[PDB]
Amino acid sequence: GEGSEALLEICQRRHFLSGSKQQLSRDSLLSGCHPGFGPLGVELRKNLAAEWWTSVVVFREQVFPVDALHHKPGPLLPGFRLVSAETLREILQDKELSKEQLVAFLENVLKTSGKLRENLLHGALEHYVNCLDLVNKRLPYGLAQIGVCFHPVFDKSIGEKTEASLVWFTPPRTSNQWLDFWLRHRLQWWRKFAMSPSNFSSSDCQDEEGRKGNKLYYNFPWGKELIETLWNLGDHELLHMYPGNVSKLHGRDGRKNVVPCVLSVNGDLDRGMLAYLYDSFRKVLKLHPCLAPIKVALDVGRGPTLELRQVCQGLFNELLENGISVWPGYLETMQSSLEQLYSKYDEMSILFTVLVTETTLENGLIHLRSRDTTMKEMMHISKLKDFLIKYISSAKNV
Amino acid sequence: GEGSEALLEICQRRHFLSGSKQQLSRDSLLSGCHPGFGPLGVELRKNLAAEWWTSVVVFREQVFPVDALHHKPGPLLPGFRLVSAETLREILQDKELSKEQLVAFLENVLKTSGKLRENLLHGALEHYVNCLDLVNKRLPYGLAQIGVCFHPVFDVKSIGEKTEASLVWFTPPRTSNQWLDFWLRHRLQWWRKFAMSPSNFSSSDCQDEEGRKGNKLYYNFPWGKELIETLWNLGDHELLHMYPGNVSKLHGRDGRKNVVPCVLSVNGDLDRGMLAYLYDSFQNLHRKVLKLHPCLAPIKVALDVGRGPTLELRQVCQGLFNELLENGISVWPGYLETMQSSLEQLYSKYDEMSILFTVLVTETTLENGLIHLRSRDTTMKEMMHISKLKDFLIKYISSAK
Amino acid sequence: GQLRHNPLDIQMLSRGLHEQIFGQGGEMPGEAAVRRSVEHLQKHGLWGQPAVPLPDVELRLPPLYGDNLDQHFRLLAQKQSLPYLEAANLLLQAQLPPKPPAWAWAEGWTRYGPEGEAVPVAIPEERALVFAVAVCLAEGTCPTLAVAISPSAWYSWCSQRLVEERYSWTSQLSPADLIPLEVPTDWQEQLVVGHNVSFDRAHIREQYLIQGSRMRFLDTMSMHMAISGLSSFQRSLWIAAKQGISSWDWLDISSVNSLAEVHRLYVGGPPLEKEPRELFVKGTMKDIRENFQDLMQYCAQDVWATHEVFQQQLPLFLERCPHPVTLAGMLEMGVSYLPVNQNWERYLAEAQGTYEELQREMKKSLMDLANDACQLLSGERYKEDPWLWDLEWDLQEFKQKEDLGPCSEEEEFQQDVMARACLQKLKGTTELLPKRPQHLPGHPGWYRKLCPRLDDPAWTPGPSLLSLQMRVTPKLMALTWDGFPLHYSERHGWGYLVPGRHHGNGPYNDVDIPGCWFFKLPHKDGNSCNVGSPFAKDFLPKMEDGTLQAGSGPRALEINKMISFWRNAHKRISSQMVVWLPRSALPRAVIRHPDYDEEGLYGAILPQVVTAGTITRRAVEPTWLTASNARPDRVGSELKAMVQAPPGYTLVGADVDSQELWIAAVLGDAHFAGMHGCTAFGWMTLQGRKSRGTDLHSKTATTVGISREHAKIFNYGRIYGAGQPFAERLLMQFNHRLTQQEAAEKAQQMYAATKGLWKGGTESEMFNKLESIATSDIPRTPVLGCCISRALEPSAVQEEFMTSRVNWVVQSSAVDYLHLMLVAMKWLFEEFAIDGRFCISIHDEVRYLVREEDRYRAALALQITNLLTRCMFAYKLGLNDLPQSVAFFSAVDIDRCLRKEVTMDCKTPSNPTGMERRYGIPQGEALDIYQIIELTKGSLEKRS
DNA sequence: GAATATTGTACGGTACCATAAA
DNA sequence: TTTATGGTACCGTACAATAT
Ligand SMILES: Cc1cn([C@H]2CC[C@@H](COP(=O)(O)OP(=O)(O)OP(=O)(O)O)O2)c(=O)[nH]c1=O
Ligand SMILES: [Mg+2]
Repeated sequence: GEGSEALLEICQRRHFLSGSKQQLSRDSLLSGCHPGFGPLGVELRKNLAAEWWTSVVVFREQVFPVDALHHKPGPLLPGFRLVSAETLREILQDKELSKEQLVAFLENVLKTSGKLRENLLHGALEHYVNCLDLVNKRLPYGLAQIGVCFHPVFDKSIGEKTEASLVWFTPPRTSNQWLDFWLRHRLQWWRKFAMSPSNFSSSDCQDEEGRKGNKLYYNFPWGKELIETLWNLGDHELLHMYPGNVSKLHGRDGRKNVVPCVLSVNGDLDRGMLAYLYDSFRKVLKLHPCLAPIKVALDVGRGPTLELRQVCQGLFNELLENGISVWPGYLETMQSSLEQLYSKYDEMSILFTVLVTETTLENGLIHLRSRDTTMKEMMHISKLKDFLIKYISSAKNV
Repeated sequence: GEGSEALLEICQRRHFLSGSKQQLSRDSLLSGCHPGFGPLGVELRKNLAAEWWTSVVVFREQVFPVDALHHKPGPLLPGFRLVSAETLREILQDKELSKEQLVAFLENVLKTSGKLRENLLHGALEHYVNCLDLVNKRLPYGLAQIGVCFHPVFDVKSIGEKTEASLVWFTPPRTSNQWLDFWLRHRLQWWRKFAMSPSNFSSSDCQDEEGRKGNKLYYNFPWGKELIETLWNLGDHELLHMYPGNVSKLHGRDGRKNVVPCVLSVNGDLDRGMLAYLYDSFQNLHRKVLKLHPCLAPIKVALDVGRGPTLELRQVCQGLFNELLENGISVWPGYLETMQSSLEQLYSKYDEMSILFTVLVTETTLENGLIHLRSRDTTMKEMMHISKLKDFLIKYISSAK
Repeated sequence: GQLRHNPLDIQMLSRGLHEQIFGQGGEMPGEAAVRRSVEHLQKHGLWGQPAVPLPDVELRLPPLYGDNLDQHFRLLAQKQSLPYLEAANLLLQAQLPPKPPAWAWAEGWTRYGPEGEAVPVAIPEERALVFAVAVCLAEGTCPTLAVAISPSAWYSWCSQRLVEERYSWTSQLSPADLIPLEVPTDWQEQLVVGHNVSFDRAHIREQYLIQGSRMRFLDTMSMHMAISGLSSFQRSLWIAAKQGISSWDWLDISSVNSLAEVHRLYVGGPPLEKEPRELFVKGTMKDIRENFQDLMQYCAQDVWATHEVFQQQLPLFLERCPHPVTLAGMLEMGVSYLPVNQNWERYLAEAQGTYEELQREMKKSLMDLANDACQLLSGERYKEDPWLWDLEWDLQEFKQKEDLGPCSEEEEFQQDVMARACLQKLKGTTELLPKRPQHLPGHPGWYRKLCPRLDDPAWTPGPSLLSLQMRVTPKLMALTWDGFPLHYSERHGWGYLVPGRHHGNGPYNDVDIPGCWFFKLPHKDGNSCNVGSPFAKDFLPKMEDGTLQAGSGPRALEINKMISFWRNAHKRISSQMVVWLPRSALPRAVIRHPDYDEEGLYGAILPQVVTAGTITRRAVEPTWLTASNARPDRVGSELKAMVQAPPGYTLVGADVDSQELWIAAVLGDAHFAGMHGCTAFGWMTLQGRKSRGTDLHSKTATTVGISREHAKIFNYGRIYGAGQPFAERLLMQFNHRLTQQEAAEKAQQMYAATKGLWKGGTESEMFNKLESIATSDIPRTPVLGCCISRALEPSAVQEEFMTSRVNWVVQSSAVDYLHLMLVAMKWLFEEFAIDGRFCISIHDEVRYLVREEDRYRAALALQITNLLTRCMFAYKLGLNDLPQSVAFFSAVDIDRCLRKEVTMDCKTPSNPTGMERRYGIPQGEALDIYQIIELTKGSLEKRS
């Protein structure tokens, strides 16, 4: 479930998800076959990606972004195939279609086939030499990327997921230490924004070859679904991708040259967004201030329409210039009771609701309501921007 | 072509582009077949996308983001196609391969495939009803999205993907031309804002096959003009086709009347825009400096060290680095470089990397607190106290914006 | 038939029109006069030329009062101006109670009794008042204080924004925010007097309605300019003399327009106080709150001074201007009304937005040159630069008073804290250096001045203070004139240096530049003037031919021209007082009209017009009378196109065709032989046609080879006195295809025929008549008989300032023409019940706001008004007939906007698409007399 | 001997105020 | 305590740009 059904209904109604209830099942959401995300979901994903980038890329002096193509054009691939429809139409233009010509066309289509990427590891490993030259051969260093990966789905359907990947190049001796450090850092990052950090857990696992690895789960109401995995892949993939001389693969740590180990950290941002939505859920979605899509809601009371609209427009422009998301609720021609507006904004994870009346024109006091406390508080309109920005900054710091 | 070759060499060397010179031709860059972008190119693209989002989505009260899938599942389609190799192998298992069977298989393959998106218009139009309900049926309103689109490339065959920023505007029929002109002016102003030579950005008028009005925005590259943004007045044909049957759900309320809105499509290419800005930055005062706009420069501040106590200099540099990071300023960690180079070489390297300011910390900073500040545009040193450097940098960026 | 001709084969009016206007019978011209006219025309070889007879116009004019045109106009003017003259007499001859001991502090009007008691009142109930308002410029355009005078008692009004305090007030003006100085419907109509009375009028609640005025304003500035006015040169000399070529006797009978100076000149006594605080100009609302009594006392003092000046000036103005038509026209010229809509707000934003975008583009080009120029400091390389070797390159010193391993959770925290603490230690060393920070030490001195201060709230990174007018801009761009670098001299302006120490404006040896001579850039005003900036409109042709070269040359000059007008006018265009009428105040007709927009904004602008702000008694308005109509390359040039009539209304108006030319021609004809076309100039002027395209302006333009406006400038300069070098300079400026020799020859050929040795010349009679009128003891207008200002009479000025006095006759005749037009149009509107209103008058251009139904009737009334004015001029000069070619308007414009032509779409950089595309404004119509007669059947009645 | 009127902007000089120097 | 010195507000002058 009842809670899951209510949460999905609220998300669809409040423009978090999209589509009808038929395609909004748990399996469709988890497999990446959902029709899409609403604007609030897009904003939440952008906030989560910004937080991940700040906590992984910005604050690290040896982590750099990497750009990887969605398709990998490669012939003679060992072991879905992208085929241009223009070539098919051109072939269908010729009505002969002999046996030999069609067999040759099928062979050419097969081995020239551009695979859709299933992970960002290959593209990051493709930039090993150039990015190593960027850091002037000073191990350790890493490459981070946020993008969309394609996964086949059985039942045929296509499932795409947004993943944030960090590929860490480390000397062999400190590989386990760096793996533990990254595990702790990622677990702390996931627990930071959660109201119930205990639902985020970690586990130890080993691959088929025996390589050490770790997995991070989230405790959904129906069970635990993996959200991030770490692997100690060694140097097998790097050596395979660069056959021949190993001098170019040498990394300098201290005063010695060695082929670095490969550490892969892959996390799913869509499932993380879903987990945070479940954590947030009186029907109020108590999202973290650093992740809430819309923070401030502006409304009007009763009185001179023109002056109230002008004051609301000025405050809206000031808040936009100060980098605060505001819901333009003062343009609503229809009038609704304050209880309904408060319920709607609580369902939309609105941090504060601000209404402007004739008293604001008289002295300059506006009614401020907090989502967590549900208590009104008169405040002067001059320092509202400072209060909001310091609220967000202090919430981020703690 | 010497200037183009020098610019491409600088971009590849300074980690703007990637790959060898063989795949760094103009055709490969324009067609989307380039191997990729360096970290500086990624940062520049992120800055450009942030500027576009702020100037298009943030400041507008009736524009909302939209999420569109890269692949469109096809339950039959008129006319790249994703074909499973397992089915092809199963078909090749049977060596008969008669004419009728192969024709039927080709028809089935054409009917059932997940097409890669070539534009964001279809996905935005797919969210018409829900987003119209979001604005409570108050025309006009629009949907904006930044994403990657796939384009076939001819020359056996290659795949070209481009990053495009698209705005789909729903307007009443009477004000369609007025909104088109307003959006044309706004986009042209936005493109000219960050350019050192705004005259290279131009606009033109065009009409479609059916006669629908439209506009195109070009950039004057050294070899000619390449389109970077197009606007179209598509009417309501696509919207009616996508939603056959009753038109009550398609009615939009403007003033006190209900009408089916017109569709305005604004599509711009962020990759070609980044390339155009890079060309704009690179123009007896010979000097190789990429004068990028402060709001688009990938890295803004460079930190270096002089001679003296290594530990204290490193600690001060680390503190300043942490403060600048907390204040949202990109800094190049140049003080971790074990090798020592002359200040001229570092200045040339930072100028080639579009570094706004270079800061070096010496023993004089430990004594009193004065750091050497050099400006990219002026190339003049200026002593400044380390306490107000953050305020100076943030006010510089804000006032430039 | 209806056709008639004069003894000089010039077509006259129709039989019916002449019979109704000039009556029947008269003194026939003498045969000797006809022979003299024929001989004069034959001497110049301009006789016997056939003329196509213009079609006759037959219409029944409305009944004419009196027995003559003079009697008719005098009766109309007396009927119009009787009640206002009565109110003026009541105000002049009345008692005046002393000022109340203490001013009341309450919202609204209050009446001060004889004992000083204050009683609240809704509105004043007095016919005549002297008014003065107070405006706080730091709060907006809303009025603050106002005190009124009256024979009965004083009156005071306090703004609601001054008594009650609120956080935010309405930024959009409303009728409820102004002063209620009208009585809603024994006596009728009101008179309000004041110094610069338009400013007080603009703050009146009932003056922004579209219905009507029913109130006339009399300005003491206008009467002062009429009586004892001064010209610009005269005012400058007066100010210089007061602070510290002969005949200075005019100093004691003249003063500047300031109220204190006027009071000293006319009334005298103790000088008026000034309140050096200047709270209203520079102050806050609380300052007015605390200093209320002093401000009220100063306002009362100003009102008292204005009242004394008015009661001292009215008899003098009546004596010097005895014609009631002058007073009626002055009263009717102060009710200007400019309707605007919501498009006015959008125009200001678009014009300002376009200005900012273009200004930023030009600045970026100069910043890059400035930024790159700083690299020449190293190695002393600026010495060898031919453009930057004479700047401030000094610098100011800064004054002063391994392996690896992941980190532990606790160890990582400690490192950040230790690094943070170490950085804060250096922040504590701020107790050094000068307290006021230096402005960019170590940078070159010239670059220092171009950067705004760090503490300046308008700070912009880089040299953001650069402009084309700055003396460093040409040096940065390395501008070269004919391949020579530009150099600036204090004593000679901009020039260029010729290496080798060439024919040109020089050389001047006062500039000691070793190894190079100094020449001077040519200027449009001659070799006696200095070029203040090469970035001028004169040098744009000099860049097309390569004479002037940069190092974005033409772009810099082209973009300067686009924003030249908006740079000098954006402050007063954007600060216009606009009051938006609410739905209730709008007429019922507009609401029901289909074009009415519920979501739109309808308002009006009342121009601040001084009716007589010129020695020639011309109206002056800082913004509208000097506002561009529309141009394809000027930002904001569509200012007049935004005066849009409300739905159900349209603007009907026309422009006088060759006003000065016809006035001078008819003066010469009346002085010569008393017949039309006697003078050669008059004969040429009469036969000029505008629809055909062969008029004096057009003929001069065709002969010289310039545009029609340039022809107007040339003709008006020649008439008012301009030398042959001036003519050749004007020709070269307006035509680049003629050299100096050819231009001089053309100017000499043009000037040989005219003027002459005055007898024997083409235009000798008009010059002689103007000299005779100007040199008379008391010069008066030939038509209305209005005396010249006492500061320009021959007794007080002798044989000085002759050109201004000569021009005064023609310009005051034109002003009298405008007065006659206004009074006749008002009479026609009142007689036949035409729902119209006077919109605005621009010298010879008159516009009216009429409903959608009475447009053609208003056009016919305007044509009849023009005919009557021309006939009255002819009768006053002594000629009892009027030529047909100068009888009616060339065209009458019916349009929803103010524009020179009803066809132009007003394409500007700010408005590229056009008026019709932007605001749905269709093109207008330009009807002629025949079309109006066909449409309205030649009658002004509503039934017909 | 062009004539009325309106306005802005850049540049240099003057004098008061707050500071720092002796 | 007494005495240079830069910053800043104000004003006069020259040149240029609008309308009829
Ligand atoms: C331009 C200019 C004009 N004047 C005065 C003298 C007359 C009035 C009005 O005549 P106008 O300019 O409208 O032109 P106008 O002759 O009336 O042309 P139209 O008949 O209106 O076409 O302007 C002047 O003294 N010096 C000048 O340089
Ligand atoms: Mg005229």
